[PDB]
Amino acid sequence: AFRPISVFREANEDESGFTCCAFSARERFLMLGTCTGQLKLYNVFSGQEEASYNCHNSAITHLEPSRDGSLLLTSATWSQPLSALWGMKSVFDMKHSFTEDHYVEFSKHSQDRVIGTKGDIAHIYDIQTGNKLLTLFNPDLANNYKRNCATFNPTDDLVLNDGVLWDVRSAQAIHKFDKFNMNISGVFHPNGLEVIINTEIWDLRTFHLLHTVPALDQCRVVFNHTGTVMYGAMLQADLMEERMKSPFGSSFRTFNATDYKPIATIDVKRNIFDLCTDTKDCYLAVIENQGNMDTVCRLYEVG
Amino acid sequence: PVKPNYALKFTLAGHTKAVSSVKFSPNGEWLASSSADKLIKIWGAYDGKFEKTISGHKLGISDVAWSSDSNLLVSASDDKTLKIWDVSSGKCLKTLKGHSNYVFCCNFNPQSNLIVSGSFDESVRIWDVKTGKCLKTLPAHSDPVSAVHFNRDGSLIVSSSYDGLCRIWDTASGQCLKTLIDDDNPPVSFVKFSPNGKYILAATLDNTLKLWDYSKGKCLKTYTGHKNEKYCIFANFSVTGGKWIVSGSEDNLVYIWNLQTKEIVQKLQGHTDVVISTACHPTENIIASAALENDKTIKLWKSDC
Repeated sequence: AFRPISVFREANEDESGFTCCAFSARERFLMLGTCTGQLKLYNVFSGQEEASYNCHNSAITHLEPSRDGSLLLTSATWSQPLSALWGMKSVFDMKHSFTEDHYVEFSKHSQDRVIGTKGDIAHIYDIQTGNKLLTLFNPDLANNYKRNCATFNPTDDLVLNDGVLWDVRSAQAIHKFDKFNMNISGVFHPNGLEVIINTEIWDLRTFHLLHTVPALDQCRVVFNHTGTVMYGAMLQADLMEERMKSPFGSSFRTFNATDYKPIATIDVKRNIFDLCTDTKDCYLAVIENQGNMDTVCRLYEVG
Repeated sequence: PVKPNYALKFTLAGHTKAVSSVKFSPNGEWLASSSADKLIKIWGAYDGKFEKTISGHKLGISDVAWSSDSNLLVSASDDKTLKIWDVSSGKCLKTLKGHSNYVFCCNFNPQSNLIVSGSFDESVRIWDVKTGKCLKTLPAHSDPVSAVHFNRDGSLIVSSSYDGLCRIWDTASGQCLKTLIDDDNPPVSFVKFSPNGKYILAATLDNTLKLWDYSKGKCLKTYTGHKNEKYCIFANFSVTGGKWIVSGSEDNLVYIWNLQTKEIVQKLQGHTDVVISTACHPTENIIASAALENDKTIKLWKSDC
């Protein structure tokens, strides 16, 4: 179901330091973050490094390009600014910085905003001015998820933060989901009608429990661009004074996005740093550790 | 040109994680070590014999320091505190709370009535040893603080930061009295006053050590050849015999330079991971080195000059 197509390691480096990836708008090219805070563009088929930019003073943890190719979000590890927004048209340069947000995402329908996470707190920013439009936090409703990531829903009208559903327009909390794990705060399903919070699938129409999916415990997920398949990989799991470990284990799984039934389990026999698919879902790129950190990017054909 | 002949005498095993800092007691009798394993250990400086373990920090310790009379220790921990310890009893006398993130570096003043600390939180704090209270919080830097040190008479503090600056502080007033920056501003990963108080020795994460006339803001000496781009490696003046500069290195060697001529005079091999800490014995030509998570040992070396 996943045929190896290409593999490459980081050019000009004793130990290869790829940490995360996303395809760029320009097609045979993948953007990769590295453990030295650099952003690199690579031809996924030849393995040729095409460009390199210094973005942060610590390792890149996560990145996200805008759908129109003009903008890029990055997040680092410990150095401030923890996240940044980069202009990609013409000269690659920093447009805005989010100095304390460990994680950021674009809004989804209209990509005119950024949502940042700082611990339990969500910040919503305007892309053009960089101004903080909203802070969302309520200490009575907080779940204190250790890996909380705030996120917009598909139509940008709702936010999930620390397991609390927020109405953006009114800046009001409309529902707190109970805490059933220590780490994962949950995401919106692309259909806009349910949320996936660790092993719990909650209906947004009623807040009833639609599904128990035990294989999603401690998982980050991403969907194909039609919203019909979901990829899931399990966080590795435990003080920033340690050597660099891969965020994920050695396997990912695909699920039917409508009923959460398993499709495939893929054990690559190496710890996983990141994975992504292209807008057409022809290709899957996975950052995999050889074996100490020494990563390669492996490109697979999506069958 | 005379060269030292440091040779390995003992390997001290016992910590179960990276060893962050080794320090000889001022009276020359003891070596104290701190570790990511949350423990402080005391060893015999001349025989390397384990003496005792001191415990209480809840997370890793990155630094430890002796009081002038060799009776007290202070330690700086990722648990956001420092602790003052009575060494002979092993008991925690005070826990210094106030930093909002990991405490990376600490030192007593020579008078032993003050402790200076530096933190990931970008501040330098001065604490009352006897009350355990923070006397001053200095907004020292705009990035994490990697080292702090009193000068010989305690009137000055020097601090170094990832912001690329070394800064000198008036102990009494807390006023910054000097900002040292040269041709670039790579992170300053280590700094300390020279024994005579006239100079500072500063490490930057560009594989470089620099001896500074901080009064005149002039760099007098530059030492290179080692590897140092990532870790905050402690360096030293060796003054018991020849006048050397000593530092660990990310290629797992101890480097020793001629202070005046800047040439490498010895490289000590043996460790199996970054040599992140070195210390020079107060009266004999003895060096302690300590290495990170894939080594976990301290080593004692002795030279005829």
